[PDB]
Amino acid sequence: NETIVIDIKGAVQHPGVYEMRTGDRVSQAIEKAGGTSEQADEAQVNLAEILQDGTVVYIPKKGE
Amino acid sequence: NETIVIDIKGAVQHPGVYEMRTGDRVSQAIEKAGGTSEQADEAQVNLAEILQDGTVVYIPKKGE
Repeated sequence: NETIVIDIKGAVQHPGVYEMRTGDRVSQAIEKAGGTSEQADEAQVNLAEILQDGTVVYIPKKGE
Repeated sequence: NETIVIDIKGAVQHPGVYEMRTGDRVSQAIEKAGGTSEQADEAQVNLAEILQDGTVVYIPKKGE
């Protein structure tokens, strides 16, 4: 199969575990998770990294 | 398939994640992102580097 699961913790509206398509990107996970939280610092996160399976996508908070 | 996705952080008008054609250039990403910000320093960035997939394109600010 060509589906994937991802753990989306950090500064997002609905952190949790989501199922993505095999070739998706971090920017898609954040959208899948409702969207970014108003305390997030996306500058140090690569939003076009290919999502690997059974991995974490942490969205840092400003000042971390 | 022959498309690509790119992270455009830095001094641009619309930073974010954009989809480029496989053989595009940094000068094209900047234009796709609305254009340079009025605080950008184009001297320290190579504007015809081949865009690689799932990578960041940081546009420094003057004085960085």
